[PDB]
This record gives sequence, C-alpha cells and structure tokens, in this order.
Amino acid sequence: TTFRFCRDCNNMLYPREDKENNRLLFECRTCSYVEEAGSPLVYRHELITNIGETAGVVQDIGSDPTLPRSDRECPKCHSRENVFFQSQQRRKDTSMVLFFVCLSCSHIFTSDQK
Amino acid sequence: DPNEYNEFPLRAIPKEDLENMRTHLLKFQSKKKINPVTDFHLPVRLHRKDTRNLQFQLTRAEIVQRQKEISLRRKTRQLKVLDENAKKLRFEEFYPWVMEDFDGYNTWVGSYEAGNSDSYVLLSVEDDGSFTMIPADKVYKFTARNKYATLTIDEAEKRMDKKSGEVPRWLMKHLDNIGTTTTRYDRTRRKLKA
Amino acid sequence: LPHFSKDDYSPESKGFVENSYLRGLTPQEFFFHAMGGREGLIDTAVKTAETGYIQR
Amino acid sequence: SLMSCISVGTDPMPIITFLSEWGMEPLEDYVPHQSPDATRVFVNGVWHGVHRNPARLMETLRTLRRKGDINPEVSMIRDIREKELKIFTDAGRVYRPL
Amino acid sequence: EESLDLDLERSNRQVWLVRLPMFLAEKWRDRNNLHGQELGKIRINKDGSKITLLLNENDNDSIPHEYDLELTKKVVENEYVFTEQNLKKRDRYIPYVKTIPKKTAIVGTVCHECQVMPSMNDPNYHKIVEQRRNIPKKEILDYLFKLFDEYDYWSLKGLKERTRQPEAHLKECLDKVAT
Amino acid sequence: FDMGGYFIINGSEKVLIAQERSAGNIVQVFKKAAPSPISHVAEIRSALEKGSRFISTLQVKLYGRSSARTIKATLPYIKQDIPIVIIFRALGIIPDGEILEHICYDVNDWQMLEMLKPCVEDGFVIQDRETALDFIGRRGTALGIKKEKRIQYAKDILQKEFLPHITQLEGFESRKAFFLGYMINRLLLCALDRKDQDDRDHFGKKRLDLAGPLLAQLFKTLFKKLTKDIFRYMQRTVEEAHD
Amino acid sequence: SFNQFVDYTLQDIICEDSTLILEQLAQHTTESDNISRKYEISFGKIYVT
Amino acid sequence: EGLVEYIDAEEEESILIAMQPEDLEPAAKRIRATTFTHCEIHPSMILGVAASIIPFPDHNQSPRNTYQSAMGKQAMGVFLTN
Ligand SMILES: [Zn+2]
Ligand SMILES: [Zn+2]
Repeated sequence: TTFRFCRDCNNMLYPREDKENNRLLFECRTCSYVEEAGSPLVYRHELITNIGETAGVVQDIGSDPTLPRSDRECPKCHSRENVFFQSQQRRKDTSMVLFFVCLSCSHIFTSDQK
Repeated sequence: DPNEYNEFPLRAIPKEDLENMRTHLLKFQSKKKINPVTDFHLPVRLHRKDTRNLQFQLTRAEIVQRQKEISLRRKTRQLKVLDENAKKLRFEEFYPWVMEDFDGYNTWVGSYEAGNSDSYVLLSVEDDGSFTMIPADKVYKFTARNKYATLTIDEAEKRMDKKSGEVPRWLMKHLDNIGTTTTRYDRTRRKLKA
Repeated sequence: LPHFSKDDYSPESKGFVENSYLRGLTPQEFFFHAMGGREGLIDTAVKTAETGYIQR
Repeated sequence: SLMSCISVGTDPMPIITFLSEWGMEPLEDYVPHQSPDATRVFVNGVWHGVHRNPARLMETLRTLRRKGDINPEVSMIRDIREKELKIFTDAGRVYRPL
Repeated sequence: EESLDLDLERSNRQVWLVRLPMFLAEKWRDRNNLHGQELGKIRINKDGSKITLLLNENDNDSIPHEYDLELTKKVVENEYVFTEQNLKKRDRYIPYVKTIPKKTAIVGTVCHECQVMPSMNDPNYHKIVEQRRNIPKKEILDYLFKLFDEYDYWSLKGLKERTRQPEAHLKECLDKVAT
Repeated sequence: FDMGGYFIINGSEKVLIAQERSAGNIVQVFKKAAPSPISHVAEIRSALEKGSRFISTLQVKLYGRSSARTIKATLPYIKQDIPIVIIFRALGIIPDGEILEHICYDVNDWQMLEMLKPCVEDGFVIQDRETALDFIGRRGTALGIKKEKRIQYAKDILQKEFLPHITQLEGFESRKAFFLGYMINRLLLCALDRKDQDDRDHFGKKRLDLAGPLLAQLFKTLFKKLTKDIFRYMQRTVEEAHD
Repeated sequence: SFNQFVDYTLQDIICEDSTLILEQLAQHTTESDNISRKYEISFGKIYVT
Repeated sequence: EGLVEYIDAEEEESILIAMQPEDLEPAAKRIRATTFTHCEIHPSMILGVAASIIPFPDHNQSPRNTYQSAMGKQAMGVFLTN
C-alpha cells in the first residue's frame, strides 16, 4: 500500500491498466515513465486501528530522570535495572500495559499475561 | 606530518583580479549526478531572464533558424526608506539566472538562498598545487524546468474547478496525444525539421 | 504534579488526602484540597446569576 | 507567589551564533534520510536547524547558564520523547528559584 | 565584443569548501589581507579522518593556533563553483530582455566540505566563548503680430514672458486684435 | 517601608496590573466540534515587537470526519483557503516526494501518506512555481500592470507578510517550507490520534505583560502618530519657512 | 520592567524609525533641472532628565 | 557558581523535585525515587502575600483560607509611617 515514486521525476506512480495484456502499469503522470507493479492490491483502508503502543523508542531513554525505575530483569541480559512506562498511543480505549526497557541490553519487553 | 600530501598553504587571489568579478555558487536539485559540460548541447548561454511564460519562450536553435530564414504630478510624496543593499539585491534578483543548452532540450532555473553564503569560503588546489583563497559571496540553487511538457493556467483552472468528482487519471497523456502543449525540446525539434 | 515520577496511579500521587485536619496536610494534598474548593466557588458564582434570571 | 519572578527578555542572537558554532546543521541542507533521528532545535518558536548529538549540547548549555554566561532567565528543555530542544528568551515568563 | 559563452575547461578541478568561525571569517575576508601569504599549515593523516590546522603565529595569539578541522562531508556531488567577471567592451522571441551575461567561468567542483573548530585546550579557545558572552503701444502691437505668427495658440503666460511689461496695458492690447 | 513601584498621576498613587495573554509564536491544535465541516485546526499567532500590532494570524484547516480529506490553509491576504501543495510549489518545491519529505519524517510509516494522498491529487493541477504563485487572493488594493496577478506581488506577499517570524527579508523559502511541514505534521498527528489534543490552561503557554511592555505599546502608538504629524507640516511648508 | 523600558527599548523604538526624508530633486521635469534638495530629518541618541 | 537555578513554568515537564532536603536524600505525629535533580527551597513559599498571614493554613479548609485572604485587605492598622 506504500507509494512508489517515479525514479525519473519524484512523483508517485499512478495505477493505470493495460487495455490488452491486463497488467498493473504504475505509470508516471509527470513524465512518461511506466512501471509494472507486483500485486493486484492497490487501495487499502484499515477501518480499525490498534497500533502505536510502543512509540518513540529513542536510543537514550534512560537519560531522562522522570521515568520511574524497577527491578525486573531483561530476558536477554538479566540486568536488574530497567525503565518502564505507559503505552504511548493515547486513546480512551487503550490498556494498562507496561513496556519495560532495560538500559543494559537496550531491549524492550512487555508483561502481558494472556 | 610528513609530506604525504600537497602541503601548500593558501596562496591568495590577485587583488587586481578580485575587482569586477563575483564568484557565486551553483547548486543542482536531482538525485542523479549531472555534468552539464558533457550532457548539454553546447554552446551554453547562462543568462538572467524573466521567466514569464517560459513555455512559449525562445530556443536558441529555433532563434538561429528563424534568423537564417528572415535573412498631473502630485508634487508631494514620501519614500518609506529601505536598505540600499537590500533594494539592490531586490533589483538584481528581480530576474533569476537561467542556463540552457543550444537546443533547449534541458533548461535549469536558478534562485537565491540566503542561508550561509557569508560563512562559506572557497579553497581550490590549482594545477601547480596553488591553494587559492576565495571568499564566496552568494549561492544559487537551480532546478530543472519543463522537462516534461508542463500544462498551463487556464485549462488548469478548468481542471481544478469542482466540476468533476475526480479529474481524469491520464488527462495529461490524453492532451499530449491530442498534441497540444508540447515540450520546449519538441518545439525546437519541430522548428529544426520545418 | 512535578514531585513524582511519571505514570502513577497510587492514590497519594493522584490526590487522596489520607491525612486529617488535626495532623495537617502534606503540601501536595494541600494543593489538591485547594483545587476542590476552587471548583465549588466557581460553580456557585455561575449558578447564582443563572438561577436569578430564570427566577425573574 | 512569594519567590516568583518575571522574565524581562534577552537578545537571542549570541545564543544562535554560539549554538551554530557548537555543531548544527542549518536547515538549508537538512535531509530527512541522512539524519533519520536527529533533533530539532527551536529558539522562541523559530526553528533554526537540526543537531545530531543532543545530550552534549543540553549539558553544555546547563553548565554555561550555571557559570553565568547566559542570562539565567533563559530556559531550555530537551523533550527526549520527541527529539525536540527549545530555547526561550522572551520577556514575560514566570519563574521561581530552586 | 567577446563571446557570449561560458568557460568549461576548469570544470575538472577540485575545490574545497570551508565553514568558518565568524571571527576567523572576518580575519580572512579582508582586502588588506589576501596577498598570497600563508598564515597556517594543514595536516591530514595518512589514513585521513582527522585534520588539525597548524596556524602560524601571524594571528598574534588573540585567536588560537590549533584548530581541529572537522571534515563535515567526505564526498560531495552536484556542486560546481563558478565566477562572473565583467566583459570587455509564436516565433516573436524578445531578443533583448537586457540580460547582460558577463564573463561566466567554471573553476571546479567540490568533493569535501570541512568546518574549522579551534581546539579547546588553547587558552584563546574558550576565552572566545566568554568573549561571546561579553558581547510703447505701437511697438508691442507689431511685436504681437510676429508672436502669434510664431505660434497661434500663444498663451498669456507665454505672452507675459515675451513682453515684461505692465500687464493691464498688456491685456488691453491683446483683446483689441485677437485672443 | 514604602518600597513601591507605582506612579504619581495628578497626586494620586496609581499602579499598573500585569495582564496576560496566550504565548505568541507557538503552535496550538484544536478539535472543533462535529457539526462544523472542520475537524482539526492549527494556529500560529506571531509578532515582531510590535510595528502596526503584527497580528498576522494563520490557520491550517482540515475537512470531513472518507472523501472530504483535504488540507486547506488560510492566509492573508488570500480570500480563499488554499490546498497546501500549491503553497509548497509557491515556495518553490516541485517534486512530490520532497513535499512529502518536508511533511513526514519517518519514510517507513505510511498512514500519514495515505492520509496525504488526496491533497497530492489536488496538487496534480499545477506543476510550476509561478504557475502556482499566480493564484488569486485579490483582497485589494488596485492591481497595477498585471495580467491576472503579479507573480512579483504574490511573492512579495509570501516574503513580507507571511509568517513574520522566522524571517522577513528575501531568501528563506526552504526555512518557510520546513516550518510549514512541521506544522502540518503536528496537525496530522493530532487528527491521527497518536498525539493528544493541546491544552490552553497550561501556564507556560501564557506570558505576563507588565509595565515595560505596556509603556512600549503606548509609546509606539504615540510616536507613530507623532511621525505622521511631523511628516505633515513638512510637505506643506511649500512656502517659507523651515521652522 | 520599568528599568528595562528606560535603559533600552526606548532608544530602540526611536532608532528603528528615525529616518524621514523629503529630498527634492525636482518632482517634475524642469525647474531646469533642478538639484536634489535633501530635506531630511532623523533622530539620534535620546536623553532623559 | 551553580547553587540555585531559575526555573520557568515548563522545565517542570523535564525535571523532578524533592519536598524536603531529606525526604529521599538518605537512602503518632503525621503521615508523610532516587533520581532527584532539584529540591524546592521551602514548601511554604507556594503561598501568596495575604495567605502567608494565616497561622497554620494547612490545618483548615481551603475556602476558609480564601475568605480570610479576601477579608485581610479590609483590615486596619497602620499603613505607613509618614
Ligand atoms: Zn516521471
Ligand atoms: Zn536483557
């Protein structure tokens, strides 16, 4: 569902149809460059979204003070230090999931109990 | 450090040559490397022209072929003051820099950016190893233009007016197949053939 | 309030004044008490004008 | 409140030059791909460019304003969660000592 | 007089671009400077990747002498530096838009950009930081006849400057014969 | 004991009182109500200390709750809101991938790019900067030697009045473009529900005006009145003398 | 706030708009020719008592 | 020399404050994190001029404080000495 731009001039290729061989010609509209696409999927909606709970993992989260600290272990490095915080995707509908990130292994892991 | 490099500290420019020259900076906007001294249909005439209706402008080859074929007062006012350098800059960049090939196959239009032209300074090694010392003055960014037979204002307005739920997907290709609004290179080719 | 780490829901952080008027309030609890009282005052100051109009 | 105080503003232009000199990319050659994660820098709202390693600047500016070489009404924030860095030097802010 | 085309043979030249600290830019953009002298020395590794600037003592120690020249960009593309010195002296194309294309000349391309940074260990270095913190009825009758013969729409103001006479005497003469 | 910062007017001790206002020159988003055709808007106030009061209000508006998915941006003195691709071309960005690089930053995410596809389709009309600059925004005054609009006039608008912080001089269009893209990204984050609605009663987004700024307002107004009056009596001393 | 407004901000608000010029060359043709009568008024440093 | 800091209303979204200078500083009266960057000077200096006169203001109801802070400006005493 991503956009492929015309390499010859940076504009996204548009879906247009072979009138006889029946192929997906992503053609440029700016210039005349044409491209054959890979899959018959073109448009895509996703009427229900449920993603974004682990947002903004920067490489140096531990430099902030205001994040709390705990004593669970990273199940890659088993260091007893770690940082946890609430899910990032602030909807009225989200959960109490805690995402633990450890400074040692720089690795994220949750505590789901399904 | 041992002489594993051309250790030539700077030899400054001729001061007498410094006057009556200004050495700006050229910048291109494309992901592919461009060398105009190879790609371009030389001669190259970098001019400062107005760009009003450059689709209907001049091809150099077409111009050569056409030449060959032909041959009360208010008494009261107030100047709200403005800086002389700024006003001169407005006057100079009232037209931008344009360079083309002889064919008009590929054109590039410059414009002025005022970021950090002062802080930049040039150092070129010469053929003898002379390291020349030029304080750069201005930088210009150039974008290619009308490489793909751009449309025009009025039929553009009829396209963007809310008469259709969506404009035609291949409308520009249909107009090209009709034949209207050709490229500058195509106009030059037609003038050369006729 | 800027005296706690992020993402708490323990009642003292979000405003349970556990203490009592005899012992006095820790300053955070004092602030939350001020919040509740202010809410009451502004509600009175609007309801009086509207109820007067609608009595007339 | 009793220790409250009011900012009176200070010219940003030494901070701007200083902050350029300690490593920025001015916006005119910024490109998103080659710096996919570097940090935006704002001064009174105006963006001035992007910088690679933010923490060194952040602590450096702290040390500089603690040494007294920047008028201590100046306030800086490194919002680590969004790769932001703000400098404020306008008048009319409210501040209290700590 | 000369040709109308630009120069091309100096395309294949290496040019290096330097971002410069502003004091050093002011020292190096002086007309009383720029005389071919060599005020410093450069130092690249055999492996590259680090340059200090060995500035000579011509600066007289107000500014440092040890400058960590940091190569900002190793490889640079699509960059061409050009000069412009002044020149010796549907088919209705406008021939003259008063474009005055002077002697334009390429002088090379850019592969590297580097930034000059003074090394903080120098006493003049970081001293600059606190410095930045610190900062006649019958005669006129015939004469009138020539005058309107010169110009039939002769105005009163043009008449007055052509007479320099008493105006009431002037006005009573004019209407007696013509307008 | 009379440590007092007050004034004596006609022999009565008068005092100023600090006013406040929202912080200038700072980004706010909003969620206007459902029955309006607009769902999310962004605002920028501005100032420049403080010639002719420098209001210069800007919006970026969104439409629909689908198919009305469009981003019209208002602007003085342009009487209609404009889809933003026109503005990007007007500042001088032609190719759409680089408009997208101005807007979004992570090329991996896409939801913003499907969210922006209709505005790109709006931008299919115009493929050149002055052919975007031409668009109307009449709102006075009388047009000079024009055909429809001076391209010079429109670019003079975008240079002098538009967004009267980051610059005002002549040559900082790329800065204006990045600023606009940042604004769009903030609006789009708010409407895409990754980032919450802004607040107005956070204290830091307010400033306290006080005696100096208030005196600055009165002094600027009075001195501009004064300059107008001294410009009078100097042109109309056609007769003697230079008093 | 007051001290800031007196020490600075006042000289600034003057010097930002000091110039006012009516330099008269001829403002019509001739006048033969005439010369550029610079009637200029500008403000400098200010004073406070 | 870096002992106190001026903090505006925003860096509190970036810092962490301690009440007492002992509250977490070493690792029948009243009921009363290891990354502190600042400690406040004294918690009683969140008050204002009028409310700094109420004795034991932490030991009553807040609206009563608001009344008293209103009424105190209507009191009489001396006001100056000249
Ligand atoms: Zn193409
Ligand atoms: Zn681990």
